[PDB]
Amino acid sequence: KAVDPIQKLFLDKIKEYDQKSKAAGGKL
Amino acid sequence: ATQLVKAPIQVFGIEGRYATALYSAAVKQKKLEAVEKDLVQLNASLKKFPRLGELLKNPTLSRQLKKDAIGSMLKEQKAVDLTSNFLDLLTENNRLKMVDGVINAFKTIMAAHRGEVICEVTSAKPLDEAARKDLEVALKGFLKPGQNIKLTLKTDPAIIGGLVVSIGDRFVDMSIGTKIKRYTAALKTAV
Amino acid sequence: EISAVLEEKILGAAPKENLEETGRVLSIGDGIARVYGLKNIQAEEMVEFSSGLKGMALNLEPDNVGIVVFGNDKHIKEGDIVKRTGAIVDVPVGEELLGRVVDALGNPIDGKGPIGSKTRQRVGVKAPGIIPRVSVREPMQTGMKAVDSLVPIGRGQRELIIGDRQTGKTAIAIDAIINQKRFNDAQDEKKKLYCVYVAIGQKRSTVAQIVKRLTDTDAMRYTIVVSATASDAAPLQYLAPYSGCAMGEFFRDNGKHALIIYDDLSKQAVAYRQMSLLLRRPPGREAYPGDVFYLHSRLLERAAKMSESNGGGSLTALPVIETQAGDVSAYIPTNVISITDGQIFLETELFYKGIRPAINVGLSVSRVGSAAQTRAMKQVAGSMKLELAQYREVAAFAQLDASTQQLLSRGVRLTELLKQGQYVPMAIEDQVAIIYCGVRGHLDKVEPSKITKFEKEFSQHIKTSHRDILDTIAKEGQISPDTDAKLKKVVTDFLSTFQA
Amino acid sequence: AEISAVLEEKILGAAPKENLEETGRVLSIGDGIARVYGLKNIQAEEMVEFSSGLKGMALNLEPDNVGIVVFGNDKHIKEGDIVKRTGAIVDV
Amino acid sequence: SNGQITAVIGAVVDVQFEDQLPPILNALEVQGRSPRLILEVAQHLGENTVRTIAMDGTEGLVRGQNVLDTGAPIKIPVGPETLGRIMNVIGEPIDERGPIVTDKFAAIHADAPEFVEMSVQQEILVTGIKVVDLLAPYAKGGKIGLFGGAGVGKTVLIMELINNVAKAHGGYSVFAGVGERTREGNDLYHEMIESGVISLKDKTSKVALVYGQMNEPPGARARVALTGLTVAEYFRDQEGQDVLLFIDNIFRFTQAGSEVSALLGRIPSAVGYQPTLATDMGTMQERITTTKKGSITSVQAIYVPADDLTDPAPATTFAHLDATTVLSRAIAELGIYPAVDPLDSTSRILDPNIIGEEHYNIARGVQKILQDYKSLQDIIAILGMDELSEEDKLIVSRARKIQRFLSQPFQVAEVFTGHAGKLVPIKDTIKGFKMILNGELDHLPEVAFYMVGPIEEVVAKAEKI
Amino acid sequence: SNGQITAVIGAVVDVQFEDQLPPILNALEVQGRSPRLILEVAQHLGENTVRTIAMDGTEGLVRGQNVLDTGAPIKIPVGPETLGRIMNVIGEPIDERGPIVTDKFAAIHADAPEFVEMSVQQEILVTGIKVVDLLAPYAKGGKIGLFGGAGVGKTVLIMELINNVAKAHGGYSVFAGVGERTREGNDLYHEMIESGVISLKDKTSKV
Amino acid sequence: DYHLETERAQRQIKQKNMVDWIVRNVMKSITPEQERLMLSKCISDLKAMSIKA
Ligand SMILES: Nc1ncnc2c1ncn2[C@@H]1O[C@H](COP(=O)(O)OP(=O)(O)OP(=O)(O)O)[C@@H](O)[C@H]1O
Ligand SMILES: Nc1ncnc2c1ncn2[C@@H]1O[C@H](COP(=O)(O)OP(=O)(O)OP(=O)(O)O)[C@@H](O)[C@H]1O
Ligand SMILES: [Mg+2]
Ligand SMILES: [Mg+2]
Repeated sequence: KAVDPIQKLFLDKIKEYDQKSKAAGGKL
Repeated sequence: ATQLVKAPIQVFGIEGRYATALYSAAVKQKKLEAVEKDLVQLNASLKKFPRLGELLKNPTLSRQLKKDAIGSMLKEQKAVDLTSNFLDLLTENNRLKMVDGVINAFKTIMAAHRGEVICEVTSAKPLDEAARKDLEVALKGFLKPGQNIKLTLKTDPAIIGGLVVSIGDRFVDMSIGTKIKRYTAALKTAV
Repeated sequence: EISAVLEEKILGAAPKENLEETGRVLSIGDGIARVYGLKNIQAEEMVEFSSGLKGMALNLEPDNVGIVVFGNDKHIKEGDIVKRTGAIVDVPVGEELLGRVVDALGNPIDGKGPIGSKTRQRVGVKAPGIIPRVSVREPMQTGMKAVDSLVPIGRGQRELIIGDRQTGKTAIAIDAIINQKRFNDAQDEKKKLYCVYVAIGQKRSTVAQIVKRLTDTDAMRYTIVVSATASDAAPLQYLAPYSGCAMGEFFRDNGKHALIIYDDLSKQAVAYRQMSLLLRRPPGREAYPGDVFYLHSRLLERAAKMSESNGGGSLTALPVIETQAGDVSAYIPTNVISITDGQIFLETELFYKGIRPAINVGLSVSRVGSAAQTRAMKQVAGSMKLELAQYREVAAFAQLDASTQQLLSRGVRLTELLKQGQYVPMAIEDQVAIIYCGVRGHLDKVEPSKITKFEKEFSQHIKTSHRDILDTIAKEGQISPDTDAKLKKVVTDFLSTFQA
Repeated sequence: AEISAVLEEKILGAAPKENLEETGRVLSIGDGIARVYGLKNIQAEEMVEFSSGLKGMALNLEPDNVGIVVFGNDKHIKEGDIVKRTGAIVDV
Repeated sequence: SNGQITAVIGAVVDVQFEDQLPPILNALEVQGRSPRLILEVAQHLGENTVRTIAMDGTEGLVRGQNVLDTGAPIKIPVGPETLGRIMNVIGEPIDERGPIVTDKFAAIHADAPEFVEMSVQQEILVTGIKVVDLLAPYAKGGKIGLFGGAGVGKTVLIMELINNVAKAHGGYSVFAGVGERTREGNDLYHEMIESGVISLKDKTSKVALVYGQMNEPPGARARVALTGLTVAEYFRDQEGQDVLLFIDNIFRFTQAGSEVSALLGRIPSAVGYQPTLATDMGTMQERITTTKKGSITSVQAIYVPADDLTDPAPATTFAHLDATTVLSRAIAELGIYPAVDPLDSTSRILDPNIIGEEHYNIARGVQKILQDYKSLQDIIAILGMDELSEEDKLIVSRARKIQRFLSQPFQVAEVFTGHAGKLVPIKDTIKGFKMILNGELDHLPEVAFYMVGPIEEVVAKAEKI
Repeated sequence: SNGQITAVIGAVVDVQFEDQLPPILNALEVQGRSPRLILEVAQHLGENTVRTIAMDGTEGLVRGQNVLDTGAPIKIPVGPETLGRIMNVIGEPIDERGPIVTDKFAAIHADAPEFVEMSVQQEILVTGIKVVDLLAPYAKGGKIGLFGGAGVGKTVLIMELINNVAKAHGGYSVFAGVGERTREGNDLYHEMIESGVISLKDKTSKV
Repeated sequence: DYHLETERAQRQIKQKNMVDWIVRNVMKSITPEQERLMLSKCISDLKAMSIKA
């Protein structure tokens, strides 16, 4: 599939934030 | 009426009427390239000395002085009879104040006549080496045979990244800055 | 939870930047954009600007295209890129819009999420002709006693609600919307009705209060609210009646029945006057353009009763007109009166005296009439109309004989009988019983101040231990003289039981 | 007067043989008003005859064209039709 | 030849032709369009481009779309085969009964009859309406105009005239619905079915219907009246018959002409009207006439915008008519139906040498009594009836009796009210108004004069009270 | 960027930017005038020129004079430091008591609140005045409309409204004198000082 | 209703700071090698559109 680099980068940053939020226990 | 290539472009206005009449006159004869280059030289001489343009665009001065000055500055350019008659027609109807328009309209012709399509490419930063030549290769396949590309390059850091490409018929905004802008706008308006 | 929604919004936001014949904005101002380019664009075609706004290609000039912008003009600058959508101006339609508040373009503004619409319909659609139309014969039940008796409305009819400001026009319209809950909750699909409310030029707080009132009464489940408030642009206020009419035309063309209310068309005409004056068009009567009659006529002609070969659908319009000092001789009210089939005039003088709804019986008529009523309602409303005509004939000069005093007392009791509270519409059987008690002289010994209390207690008494009477009325569909005598006896028994 | 035919014949120096002093051609016709190129020797409030036999009167003498009011239906008048001046004002 | 669409704005389509230009008023058929989009040429713009008004909607039209010249104006079928059929502006049948199979066609644009083709016969047509047959009588062959505002009653008066005249006529009939409700056209069509004037099973239909209504674009509403005129002109000239032509209404034709006037690049006239309103109305109305070849009695409704009589469109239409029937909103507020203004209706047949000396004297006496009452109303509204003298009280009482007796229950209006419609002979009308003017009925209440046909019903209703 | 004035007619100034244009309703400052002259963009005329309306007089404006766009609409100082002070349209202190030294600035052009943000239910603003409370009660988030002038005690009524709203509800007040006479503005300013609504000594001013 | 409003307010605050941090990190996510890769991909897409004539 012709996945745009910006969309993939946005998804990677969202997954990174979700993992960090799990590391932070869901805090801001 | 007028025998030509039947409007290679769509140029309007009274200045467009004058430019199409001059194109028809210079394509019935074999003097199209000569009248193009002396109009380019005339426009360069007018832009070189703004006092000449102020002399031509002065309603106080009589039209006989204007056509004498036009003939005087066309003698040194070694002009042809067609552009002399064109400038005499412009100063006869007191329409020489728009002499910058008709030449620009005449510059709008010989782009479709020569197949040159205007392309504008804007980048976040100016690039070379690996750039430029591949852009020309990509743009070469965008045309039917018999047409060429006239490319103008611009730089603007406000677009963050990506590229802004515009052709004479269509536009594409495949740039990083606009992409992240509409993505953030979508995220704000939805979540 | 949130991350899944973010992924869905990112995946659905595909740019797809291919082909895209475009144009450049030469100049922006006064809500009209001139666009250089777009050679193959169609007339009235929807376009998208670079800022996300949308517009309609109005003028197909040689060197430019004049585009009417559906939004504010501060988001568009000189040299912006205008993309054509390839479609004439259309809005989403369907049953997905039920329970939703959308703008003039169909974008939801209630925050409930996207609308899962499957079909879109254009807003500039011609009206049906003579052959696909049949006579209006089904009743439209607004639940107002005065409207259902004196100025009846049928399905497919265009009935005008005209009056000054703060006279109860929106109250009548919202009560008409709320009254359809009994039909919508029932099993008869033919009697179900889908409502559309188009708010044009109103305040946003007023529309929020209306939506809350519809949500509390559970009338929102069959209602679409199209909102174009006072802070919105004039093209949005102009487009909203046509977008709502297209949403009602969906139910009209699919064999369903839709009731649509434009509150109010005078503000839409003001927005269209602003658009025309910014287009340098020649002003006419009261500085209005000369096609404002055509604007309302092409809007309201789409509300009609279809034939059985067209699905048997219908669209009912209730336009709202706000007058100045009660003048029905103005330009816009005379236009809508000539277009529609009847009007419901609301008086400021009656509104100041506490008569609510303040319906002027002498001015509010309906050209359909007997075909828009049930048999029992028509049978009692003919006598009510004759008695109110006699009362208005004898009270004009008496400002006496025993007959004249009897007619005056009867007319006073009928006038107090027709008064109804806000947001509480009545079923047609309750209205038929109430007008029957008023007409037949059952209120002759009752003071006019106690008619409302008698009406509530009689309704409670009928619903308590007289269910067989309602069953007999529903089975017969009218009032037979034997059931008339039985009703007179039980009314006499009830009034003797209440006081003796 | 700057039309495509006039500009074509003035760039090339054609010097056309149509003597437009006593005649003219219609530039435009609409709603009983005819703008006519030519009629150089026409005078104000003078009667003219069109190619279809209709009559007209010259009310506007502009440096570019002549404004003619048409004494009849303008469907018989076309753009480029020949208009001949009668030489006299209207008489009855 | 073949042309291409170069501009679409509203109902105005500019098309450019390559070789030859179609003439003015020529019909052009758009190619690639399903329901026969027809454009009528209005003006030659120049540079081989012409400007047209569309007879239908202009949605879905792209630039460069092919259009074909038909070489003729809009031709509409004319003859006995058009009787009982419904046609649109371009003459196509819209009643879903098949094509109109005829051999005769005619253009909807024709020149007016000349000054030598005029008849000056003035014979009174009896309508059965007291206010009509007394104050503004109608003529057998001639133009009748029902002026009225919004909701004052013109369709009811049109249907009453059709019921009272067209059924017992014998010659022929044509109805032209122009910019009105499609519900009205459906109801009139079914009414003529039930009354036997149209036969769906066989021939001997007497009325032909042409309908272009208010849902149509302004190009269609500005030409459907000419289509109905063309049907009536064929029935008058080529057959030598007596024709009844009913048009409802003329103002929609002259308003649809003004809706496209701004899109034709014209300077607007006063109060934003078309600058060629008078000439277009003149060329339309002069075709409706009674000639030496045949007779046409025409009844046309006219709408007054915002209840104004000094509006340019009704003020132009006033000079083109023989009999005028002006309907007032204030009279309709008083419950008098039909709400005919007695002091604003003229006929030009109201002459003592045409309709009789007694009829003329009674009508002028009624008009003088009502004018005196109108002059007294200013003092009545302030000082009341007490300050009036005895002759003023007699004037007021007789004028109120006259105003009540001018009202008449109509047969077509019974569904609105319930009163039986009454047909009043003109001799009974002049006898009843002579009785009222002579003071022979001053002892009766005025309510007995309300909604009754003859003076015998006045006496019976007074004795009933 | 930097623009140059190309036309001056009345209070209408045409300014040409040879760069990216400022948007509509954007604030521009003339870089030569010693009083702070502010121009507000009305429309885009084309050819990289904008048309502006001036917030002050245009007397010694020269063609080609430098104009700096602020990148925003007219921003004014906002905060508790504005209470008791008179500022003009552009936020400059006109009461001659020094700078307003706020940290917060806000643009005078903004959108109305959205459909979700609107308050569903209505409420009554008390204001402590018997006739107003009883017969014509005010509503929170509403517009009233005050009729009558000259000697009917309008100034005392509005100063008591300021006093009662600040004393009971705790909210402050803002007076916007639109087109008011300078004599009447001076009279109202000194009446508010005299009535204790405006305090020139401590920070208890309310308007 | 208090629990619903508290959870909705915390969710709104979480969404707002997540969006702002995503914007800041995306502005911090740009590397020159990925910029060259994105420019090459844009050129390839432009060439692919040039093929589709
Ligand atoms: N039948 C009724 N019983 C009681 N109150 C009523 C009734 N009808 C209307 N009202 C009240 O009258 C007021 C005005 O009614 P409404 O807002 O519906 O009128 P409107 O004509 O739409 O006014 P506006 O011009 O502001 O839109 C409201 O306070 C409403 O509650
Ligand atoms: N003769 C009549 N008897 C009783 N009622 C009448 C009569 N004439 C008119 N009316 C009343 O006036 C109403 C208006 O009638 P009608 O529709 O014919 O008016 P109109 O002038 O044609 O209106 P529009 O211009 O809007 O078409 C009727 O529906 C009826 O209520
Ligand atoms: Mg309202
Ligand atoms: Mg009518």
